[PDB]
Amino acid sequence: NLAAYVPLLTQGWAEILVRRPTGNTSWLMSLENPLSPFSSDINNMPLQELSN
Amino acid sequence: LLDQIPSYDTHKIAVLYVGEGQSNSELAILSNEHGSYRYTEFLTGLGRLIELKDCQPDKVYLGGLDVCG
Amino acid sequence: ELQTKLEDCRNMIAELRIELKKANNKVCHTELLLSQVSQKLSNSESVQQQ
Amino acid sequence: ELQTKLEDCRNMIAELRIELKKANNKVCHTELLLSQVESVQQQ
Amino acid sequence: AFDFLLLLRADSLHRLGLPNKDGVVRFSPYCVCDYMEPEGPAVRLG
Repeated sequence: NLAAYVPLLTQGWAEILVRRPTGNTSWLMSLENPLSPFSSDINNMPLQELSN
Repeated sequence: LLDQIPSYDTHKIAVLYVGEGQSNSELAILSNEHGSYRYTEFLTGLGRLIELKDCQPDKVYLGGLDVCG
Repeated sequence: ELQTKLEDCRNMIAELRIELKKANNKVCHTELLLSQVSQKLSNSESVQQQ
Repeated sequence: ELQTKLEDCRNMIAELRIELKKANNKVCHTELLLSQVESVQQQ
Repeated sequence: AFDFLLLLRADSLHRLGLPNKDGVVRFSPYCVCDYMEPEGPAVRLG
């Protein structure tokens, strides 16, 4: 599982940066939606994401 | 209330085991506590076995089954 | 008379299958308990390192 | 007579013996349990 | 002849059965679907 949980953990992290006439606003983001056990890659789906 | 409308199609399917001679006895079908070994193994393939006292009905559809047991 | 024997044996088989349901339900219950214990142990190791 | 003795044969010879083997399976998984058998998350 | 023969059935102990006058199958304790190969003592099944 060593090669799995880190990529599972990271891929909800994002930044939305809105450049506008008056400046830039941005938020680092992190999805609350977990990866779907029913539709992710079918090789291996450990629950270590929820463990972390 | 919208949050309580699920994001997925919920279905509730009854499952009945009919023993010998119970083909016309509702009370006997519903009285069944055990089943043939093939029926037990058939149940195991229907889905995840979820212990109700660990379930949250907003997250896992229980269809009206009580968490209290 | 053999019908009486058959009904007696069917009663015995019904109680045996009640015992089978009891045994299999205990198997399921303790299997979920040990699954929870295994999850707890793995989570505990990961949590200590974290 | 045919139905009675045939169904009694089915019960006593197939069902009863299979149930005895299933009681053996019961003790097998009971042995599994009997052989298979802290708040750091707060901090 | 097919219409009758095709109604022949058998069970897990191989006993053959046909529908009775009411259309309900009964299984015989003396006839089995087991192909016997020709290539005191109890009752000999057919």
